[PDB]
Amino acid sequence: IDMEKSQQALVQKRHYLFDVQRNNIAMALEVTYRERLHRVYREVKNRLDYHISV
Amino acid sequence: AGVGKTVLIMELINNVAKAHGGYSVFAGVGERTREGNDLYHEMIESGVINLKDATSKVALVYGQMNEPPGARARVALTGLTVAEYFRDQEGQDVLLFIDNIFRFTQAGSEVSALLGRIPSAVGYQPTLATDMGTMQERITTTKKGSITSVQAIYVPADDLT
Amino acid sequence: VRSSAGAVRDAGGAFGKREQAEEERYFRARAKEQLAALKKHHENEIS
Amino acid sequence: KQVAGTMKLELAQYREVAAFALDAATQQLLSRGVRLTELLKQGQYSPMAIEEQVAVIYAGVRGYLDKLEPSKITKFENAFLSHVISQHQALLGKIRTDGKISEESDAKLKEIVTNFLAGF
Amino acid sequence: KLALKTIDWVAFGEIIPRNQKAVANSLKSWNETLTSRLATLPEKPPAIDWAYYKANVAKAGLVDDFEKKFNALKVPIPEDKYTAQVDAEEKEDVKSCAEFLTQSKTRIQEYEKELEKMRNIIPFDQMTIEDLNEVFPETKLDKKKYPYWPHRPIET
Amino acid sequence: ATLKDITRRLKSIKNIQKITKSMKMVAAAKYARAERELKPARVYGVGSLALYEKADIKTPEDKKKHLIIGVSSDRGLCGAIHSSVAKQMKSEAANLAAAGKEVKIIGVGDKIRSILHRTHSDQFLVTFKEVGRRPPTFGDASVIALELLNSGYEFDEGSIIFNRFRSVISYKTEEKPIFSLDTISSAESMSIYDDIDADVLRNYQEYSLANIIYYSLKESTTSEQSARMTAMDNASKNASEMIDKLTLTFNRTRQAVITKELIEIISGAAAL
Ligand SMILES: Nc1ncnc2c1ncn2[C@@H]1O[C@H](COP(=O)(O)OP(=O)(O)O)[C@@H](O)[C@H]1O
Ligand SMILES: [Mg+2]
Repeated sequence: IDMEKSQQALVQKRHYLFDVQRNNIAMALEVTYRERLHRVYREVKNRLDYHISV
Repeated sequence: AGVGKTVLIMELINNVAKAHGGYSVFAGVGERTREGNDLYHEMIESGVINLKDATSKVALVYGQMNEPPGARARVALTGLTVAEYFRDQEGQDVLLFIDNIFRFTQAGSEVSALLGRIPSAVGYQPTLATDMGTMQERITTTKKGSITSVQAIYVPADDLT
Repeated sequence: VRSSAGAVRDAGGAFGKREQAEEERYFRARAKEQLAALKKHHENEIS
Repeated sequence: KQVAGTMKLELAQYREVAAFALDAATQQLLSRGVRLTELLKQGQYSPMAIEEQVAVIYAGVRGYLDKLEPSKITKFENAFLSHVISQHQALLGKIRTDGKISEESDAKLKEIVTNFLAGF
Repeated sequence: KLALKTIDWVAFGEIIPRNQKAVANSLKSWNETLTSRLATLPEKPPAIDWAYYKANVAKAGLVDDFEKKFNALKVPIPEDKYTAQVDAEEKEDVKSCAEFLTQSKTRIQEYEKELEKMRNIIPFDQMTIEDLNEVFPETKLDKKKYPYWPHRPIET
Repeated sequence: ATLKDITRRLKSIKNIQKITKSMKMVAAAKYARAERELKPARVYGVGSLALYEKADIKTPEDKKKHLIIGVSSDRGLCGAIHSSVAKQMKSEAANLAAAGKEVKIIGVGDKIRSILHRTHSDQFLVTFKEVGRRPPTFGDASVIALELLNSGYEFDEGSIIFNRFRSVISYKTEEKPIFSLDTISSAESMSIYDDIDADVLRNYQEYSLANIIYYSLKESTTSEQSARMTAMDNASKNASEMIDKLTLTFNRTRQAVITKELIEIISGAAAL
């Protein structure tokens, strides 16, 4: 009885794997966004620096 | 260096000097000025040096390692003179702590080559033994007084030879 | 040129550290045993 | 001052019995010494704030890492910081401002380390 | 923007079958790398001082045009197509709550039924061979293989 | 290095050489004594083995329980004695467990235990230490056999690995089978032997177990002392070569230091 009751009480919370996946994919999207913004900034700064330094 | 010379001599000042009726002299010869300030404040806290009354029991002479060799080679003689006076005229027991007495020799060695003397042994002045003797021979317990002299002696590179 | 007693640990090479450890482990063990015996004697002499 | 003192004693004891490599007590002493040693390593041009050093050294010296393998310690170290630096900024700010591991700060640190160790 | 739900890990380690730990550990590691990257990446892109950059360039017009094109043009963002794992959650709603939950509850019910049936029986001091025959069919000396006395094998 | 580094190293190596020479002499004396004692024990143990090679006994092929005993010692500095013994012990254990057996291990001497405490750490039925301090006797073999029989691991087969002492310079690692009465009774050859119930035979098996343990102990101690003598001789020779090289280096460094100080003095004198 105890084995079965604890098994049920435990498998109740199997949702953490999906919650992980959720926040992990959110993190992936955020890092992509950050890289996009930094890449555009770096390119514009590179061209400006080229002009200024020449 | 770093074995406990200064800590041991400070411990001796804490013990013998604190409970010693007679006077006391401390000659810092070519040692860190940080340590001189620390000792000044530690004595002020303990009470051997009293800045208010005239009950001080310690006389300090300092010629630290920022001084040119001429001053390091003679601050030992200055402290020794103060101790000698307290030994004779006062006719009483004295303690005399010196830290270190190797800086007297070393400071003597930093000017010898410029005074025209050929160096001896491991680049020491030819008059090492005589110069050290003419000083260490005034730190003595004559029949008129009594100097207990504690000396810290740096040993360059742990080399006792 | 001669040799003197207590020179293996004066060099401080590899034999010096090896000897130091061989000594320290043994006396740590013996200290543990003696401390256990001391506790036992304490308890047995409380009464 | 609180933490590095115990770390200093532990490394001092470890260095005596290090030249070789039995009983539980000295085996655990060597284990703790090695854990602390791999804790003290560091990279280049990445100095750590004093509170972060305190957190790492506390985790290492309170016998928590004694379960982990030593070759993995560095991992933990890095990971641990990247966790504490985001979720528990408040605790690090507390340690910095008050400048001591108070009893409540110690209890927190304890629960954070216990949780993180298992989850890793 | 960011307010990630907290995760317990000792709990996360309680719900992965042995056949699946090989992906659970990889998910843990890949979350770790993503977290480290996010911490490494700044809260904001650093500001710009367009005035100075335009004030040290002969063709101020060209850099002004760069600035204006920067002002007009933004950047794109990814979506949730890769997040199709949405569907997975619904499937779980069947096992842990419809199939596994219901079957487990039925097994539980059977287990209690057995429990009280076993707990409620007369003291042995009055019981009879028949009583053990019903309650415990394991004591029934099968006559389908051992007819003649003692039914229980002589070699035992 | 500098002159003081070389001086300290040279002194340390000289002390090490002295110690290794003394240890060679001690080991040689103990070896002479152990060989002298080994002769009678050699004949005694060979006689005790007599039966099993006179009435050939083939171990049963339907049993899984085996025992491995490995005789060595606590002392180190004996070269490849403990190493060879433990190597062959793990070879045999692997072969048995691959053929499908339930092997245990008894280690007479720490060094075997240590060599085998990483792998085979759970098969230790029991291990004995305090070996090698004094020459082994029949008391030691009786104690080992008694603590083997008492520890109720009724084995179905046995092997003992020791370093048979060939010559002062050479030794061999042996494996001597040890049988249980379950095998002696169930042997056609044993049908001939008269007045052979299963109780006198059991006492005989216990005594033969003690006998083989004693034989292995004597052979092992003889070979161990010989190996320690050889190892100390080689260590002293290596220390002598190192001392020669370091003395040459020390002379070079001493002369160089004299010349350096003298040139400093000369330069100072001429630079006034
Ligand atoms: N009694 C002592 N107990 C513990 N540590 C000491 C003691 N004396 C000296 N030390 C150590 O030595 C250092 C101070 O050495 P010090 O005596 O000032 O140098 P030196 O003797 O070369 O002048 C301290 O940092 C301390 O760690
Ligand atoms: Mg000092």
